[PDB]
Amino acid sequence: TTIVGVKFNNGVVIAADTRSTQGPIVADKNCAKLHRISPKIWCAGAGTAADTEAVTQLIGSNIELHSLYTSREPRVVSALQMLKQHLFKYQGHIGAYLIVAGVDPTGSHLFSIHAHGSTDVGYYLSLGSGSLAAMAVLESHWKQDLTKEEAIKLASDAIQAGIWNDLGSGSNVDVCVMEIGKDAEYLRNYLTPNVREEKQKSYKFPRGTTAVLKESIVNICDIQEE
Amino acid sequence: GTGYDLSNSVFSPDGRNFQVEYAVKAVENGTTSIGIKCNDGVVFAVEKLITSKLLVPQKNVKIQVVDRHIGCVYSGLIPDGRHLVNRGREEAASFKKLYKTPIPIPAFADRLGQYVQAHTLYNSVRPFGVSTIFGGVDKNGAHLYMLEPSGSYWGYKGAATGKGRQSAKAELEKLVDHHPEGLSAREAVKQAAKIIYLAHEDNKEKDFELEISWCSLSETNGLHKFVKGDLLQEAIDFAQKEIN
Amino acid sequence: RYDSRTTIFSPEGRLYQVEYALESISHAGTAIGIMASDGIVLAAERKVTSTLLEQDTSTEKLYKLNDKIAVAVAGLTADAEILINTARIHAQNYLKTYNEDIPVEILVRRLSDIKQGYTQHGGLRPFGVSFIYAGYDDRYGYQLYTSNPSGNYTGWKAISVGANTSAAQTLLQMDYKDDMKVDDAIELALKTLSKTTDSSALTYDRLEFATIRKGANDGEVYQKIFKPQEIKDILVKTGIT
Amino acid sequence: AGYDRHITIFSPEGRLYQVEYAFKATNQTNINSLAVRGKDCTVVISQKKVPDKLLDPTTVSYIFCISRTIGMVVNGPIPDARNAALRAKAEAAEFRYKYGYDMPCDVLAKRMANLSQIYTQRAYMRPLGVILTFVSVDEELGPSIYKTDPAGYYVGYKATATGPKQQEITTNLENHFKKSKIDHINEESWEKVVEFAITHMIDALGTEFSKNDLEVGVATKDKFFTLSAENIEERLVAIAEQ
Amino acid sequence: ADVKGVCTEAGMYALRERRIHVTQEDFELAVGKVMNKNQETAISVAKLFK
Amino acid sequence: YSFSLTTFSPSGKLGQIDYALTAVKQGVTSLGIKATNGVVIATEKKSSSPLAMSETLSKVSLLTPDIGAVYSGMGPDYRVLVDKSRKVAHTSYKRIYGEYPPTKLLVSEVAKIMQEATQSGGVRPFGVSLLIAGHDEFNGFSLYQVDPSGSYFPWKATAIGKGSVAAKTFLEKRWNDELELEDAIHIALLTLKESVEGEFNGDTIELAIIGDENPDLLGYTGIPTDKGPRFRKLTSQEINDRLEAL
Amino acid sequence: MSLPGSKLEEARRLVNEKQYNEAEQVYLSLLDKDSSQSSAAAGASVDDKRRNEQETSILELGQLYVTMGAKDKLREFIPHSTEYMMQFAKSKTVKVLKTLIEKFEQVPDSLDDQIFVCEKSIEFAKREKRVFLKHSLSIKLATLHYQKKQYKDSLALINDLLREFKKLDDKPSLVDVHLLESKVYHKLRNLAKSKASLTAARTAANSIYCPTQTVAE
Repeated sequence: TTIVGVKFNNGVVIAADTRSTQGPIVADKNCAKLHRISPKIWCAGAGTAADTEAVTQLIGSNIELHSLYTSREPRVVSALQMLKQHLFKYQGHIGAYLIVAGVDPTGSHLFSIHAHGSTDVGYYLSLGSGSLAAMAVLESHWKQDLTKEEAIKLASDAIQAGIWNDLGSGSNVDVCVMEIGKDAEYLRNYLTPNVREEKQKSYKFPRGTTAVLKESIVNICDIQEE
Repeated sequence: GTGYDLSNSVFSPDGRNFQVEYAVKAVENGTTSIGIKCNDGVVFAVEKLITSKLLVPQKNVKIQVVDRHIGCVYSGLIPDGRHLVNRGREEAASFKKLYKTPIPIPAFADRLGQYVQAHTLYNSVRPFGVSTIFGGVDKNGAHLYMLEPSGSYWGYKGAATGKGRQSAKAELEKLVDHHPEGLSAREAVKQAAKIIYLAHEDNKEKDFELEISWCSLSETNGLHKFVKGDLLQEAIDFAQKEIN
Repeated sequence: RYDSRTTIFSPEGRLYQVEYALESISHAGTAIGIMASDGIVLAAERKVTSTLLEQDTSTEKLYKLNDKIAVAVAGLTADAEILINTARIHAQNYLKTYNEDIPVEILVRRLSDIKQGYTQHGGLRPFGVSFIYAGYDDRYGYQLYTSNPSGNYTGWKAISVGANTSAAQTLLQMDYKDDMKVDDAIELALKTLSKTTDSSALTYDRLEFATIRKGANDGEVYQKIFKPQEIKDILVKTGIT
Repeated sequence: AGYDRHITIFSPEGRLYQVEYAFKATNQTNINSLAVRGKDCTVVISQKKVPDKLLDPTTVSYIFCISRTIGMVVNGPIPDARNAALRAKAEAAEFRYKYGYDMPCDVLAKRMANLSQIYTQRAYMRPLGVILTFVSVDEELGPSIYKTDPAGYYVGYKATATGPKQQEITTNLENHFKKSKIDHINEESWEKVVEFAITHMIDALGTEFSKNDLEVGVATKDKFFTLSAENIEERLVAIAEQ
Repeated sequence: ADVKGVCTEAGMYALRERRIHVTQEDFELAVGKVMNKNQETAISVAKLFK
Repeated sequence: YSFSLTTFSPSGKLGQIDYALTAVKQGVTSLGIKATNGVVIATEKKSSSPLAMSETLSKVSLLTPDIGAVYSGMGPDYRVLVDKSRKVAHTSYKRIYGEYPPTKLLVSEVAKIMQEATQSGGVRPFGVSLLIAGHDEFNGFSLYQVDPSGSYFPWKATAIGKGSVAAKTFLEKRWNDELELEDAIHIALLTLKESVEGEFNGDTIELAIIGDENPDLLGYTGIPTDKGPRFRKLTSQEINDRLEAL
Repeated sequence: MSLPGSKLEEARRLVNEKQYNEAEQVYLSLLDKDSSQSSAAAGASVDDKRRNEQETSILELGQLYVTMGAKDKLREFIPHSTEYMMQFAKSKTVKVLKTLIEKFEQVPDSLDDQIFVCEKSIEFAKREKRVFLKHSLSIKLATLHYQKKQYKDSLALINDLLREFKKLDDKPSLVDVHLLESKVYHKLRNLAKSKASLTAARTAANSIYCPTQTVAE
């Protein structure tokens, strides 16, 4: 999979593809790679799909618990530190790679966090399988200071190069734009590089084209007195 | 009054914990312990009563040392004060391992006050009943505290406790008057003795033995040690001369 | 005097705390099981009510512990709550291990130990709950029991717990029939509940009802909790309303 | 008749007599505190009553530095004062490394308050007799004062006062805020907000103060320091001079 | 003992009213007061909670 | 008898339970009114000094976005127990069920924390009776009272605290089987003004609803498939609006 | 929303700066524009859901009445606002109709009208409406008979109401009834029962739930 983050002035964007591969076979063509930590923190998953999914959930409940407890807005900053701690404890026996970014009152932040518990800050990051293919697009085409417009265009371009050169990155691009003091905009299937090709015959046939031996009703509900 | 003792965590209506006040009363029956802080040191002197004239003299101390630089003397029950210093040696030692330096005197003050406070907070232990005067020398100079069995502490220029606190606080009160400057640790050795000698008229039934200790930055290399030999004899001559 | 903790006996070999725990029971409403070879009815009465107490959205004196054993509750509902969870958890533990829905006897015997256990060990309070256990197991057919808060059990053909235990018991045994009908068993429960309870009219909303039957379609076991409207209609038939 | 010889056993009015005798232990050192809000600071000025001359005054304090941006003023007794101060410090530390940011005035006061409730919940500890008032300028709330009580009740404030003569302090403050029609002091540097707290306290008590007889802690934006006796002294002739 | 006191309260409400006749509205208030008061000896609706 | 959690009485029951009930009655007055598309929950604030910030007291605390609460009883007990309630709700029923729990289920967990604080002698139960109102997609809008006796009851309209007894008949009289939320919000203020006068105003009465989904509070958009917070806290300015049209 | 807003502003500029004459025409448009909203033949002129508009319409039409200077015309309009009340067919009527009448009492409209308007509201308010709406009108009707100096007609109504609300007394509203009654009896010149009712109102104001106005009275 491919995941990027592009820091811009008025917020930060996190984009990631929808396809999920577990072996050489595609598990899902469409399934979310933007998991919700808190209403203003989002993150995308790479690596082993099970480890990323579990972690995000585990940390997510804690940051919603924290919001209520500190009686103030959820920090990105809280989240990373807590998450880092969590990751450390397994000693790298959990295979989660994430890009976490968000807006909080300290501002926009864009972090990378590894399975080991190595932690990084940049103004442009990526992780995953297709990270080397996107990284090339960011370093060249990015400059410091951007509008909303340029950031969204640059984010979808990187995943798009991702799909075309990376095997495990495929299908559509889902983009989430978190601007400072505004709603996250979850734009499902912003970009399609290649739409579906159809099959050339109808494969639906009559019954008795598949053999039956017995026909039964199995219970699923409680009978009355009738 | 009646009620709200028999427990050591039960508040009184007045707003107090009775049993904790009865602690201080035990400390009063204990023998006189004073500390005089000095400008480049501290001097601790203590009145060690003679049970009978079969006692071995200068072989029993209520002075104990903590780490290698912090003096402690307690008044109150003799073994309770011991028990509280042992805990203190382990705590000073953990600090010392952890940070690779000797304790600050403010550091020790915090730690000790938590261990006394812990036994006033729970229902299955009797609170301590000792005061313990302690101090020494650090980077930040000399410092002296006196920790009450209530778990209360402050710094002192000079501190006294025991049966002789009536005499001793008064002598120290003259000492600040005559010297607001500080008074050298040497001249305070000779002073330490006179203070005890007048505080021994509150325990006049028995005879006493005078033991002086000190810790001074420039005349003991920051280290605590017993004052003995010629220094100890001079202080005796000083106290004897002026009492008559 | 001996009205203290549980280790201590009275010199008459009475533990006062089991005796008082019995007496807890008759400060919560009447609860009746009547056994019949056609089925068991469990019927219960509300301890108190008001005109804006909601009691048509849920039961809270009839709990299913599993899919063949269910209980009526009389007594402190707080004490009840923990014991119902422990019973129900065990009911499914039996399911996991043997692939059979738990026998009525094993379940009563378990809970009798547990009640006993809170009296016998430690400083913990005894329980003041009477559960009428009504079950099916394919050993003994239809089964009724009730358990004391004391932590023992007896099987019955009719039993009443909760408030007004003596009278409610008397009217039940007076008109009881050995074979009975399921339909008559429901009627005898309203007839008794009327005279024992100090509510002026006996309303559908002061009643909870559940029936456990294998005669409402055989091959299968059907637990039928009556909804408010079914309760409301059957009062009409018996002409209380 | 049963019911302050136990922590947990209620009275027949539904009060806990023992817990309330802790609200009544805050008079045991007999000091008064005032903390008020300015417009870029939170000030706390409490008495320093050094009773004896055998004491060295510069170790006498009630204002504790809890953390980089957090102070706490204690009214009530010294033994419990120190227990309150270590726990709040210990928690300040825990919050920063666990959740990776500074600790606000709310977050600390709520946590201590919940902690007081736990200590009253069991019968295996007692309540403490100390009243805690936390002072800070918060990262997005600005000036904040949160009073944490011995039961574990907390409410925020524009101004609060504590101590034996607290009632006399309270009327003077009420009249000020009523007349001004703001929930703040509009003096725009902390050196005059401090002067304002001294000013109201002299009038309430009827007493002059001197260098040894006051303690002043100042929460400023993003930093905190407790003032020496000679800086307090500068403030005190600023009052006298108009 | 309740029911003789209901009649005492009603007759004292009826005095305020100043009529030979005692109306039934006085017997609505007398019940609502005797009844409310006995639910304060039971500490709310404690039968419900047990 | 009365006077341990351990001792049963001759007519039974623990006395500590009865005394904890007494505590509630010394409380403030909170009340809930179920409408057909909401539940309104209302209470007042007091603090003694007027120098107190009132927006710092917690008494209307969302446990989840789906489920709000109030209390009557001990103030300290509330904050601690709200804290605990939330914590349990994610462990047993948001890591498992995958969403914030049912109104019925969550009320049972709250009762279970109480119950543990009755079983263990020398440990008193919580000073509070809460009202917990919420919404779920199965049992609809719902309202409960959960007593410090560790039992909970469902209710149509109810009030608790000192002023309960005065409020309940107003509730009997003024409740009708079909109401809107807006007629419930006005009935709520009206009844609560019986509890106190001389101090009732839109900045000192705290009133909230668990009404209809609001995507305004969701804080992320472009996901139509989930709902937004049912909960809404009305500001001080809204409470003044409703008090003028009344 | 936008449109009714503009129409309202436009009439208002004419009233105070040019003449009232020109504002009448705009007032006619305000009535038609409201009429569509009320019966909802365009979704209230915002499609689908009535929305904001359902409220906006009745509010701006009671603003119109009050403006305005009493006219002979204005008389005729006001008891027909009760047809307009039922037109929406809503339960949020209760609150607005209480205010609405309150507006009309302030501007004097002579003997018949103030009483005539109130009796028409009460007919519609016991067709299917609340007990709450009904009682607020009853307090008002009682006040109207007093102001016209009808002491038999005032006193008889106060009695018909009150005796039923002694059986169901839970209202902070009966302090008001008690005070009216006392005034009634004072102006018939009997002090026996002027005294008796002032005591009553005072007993009713012991539990404290009274507006400023109520205590002043």
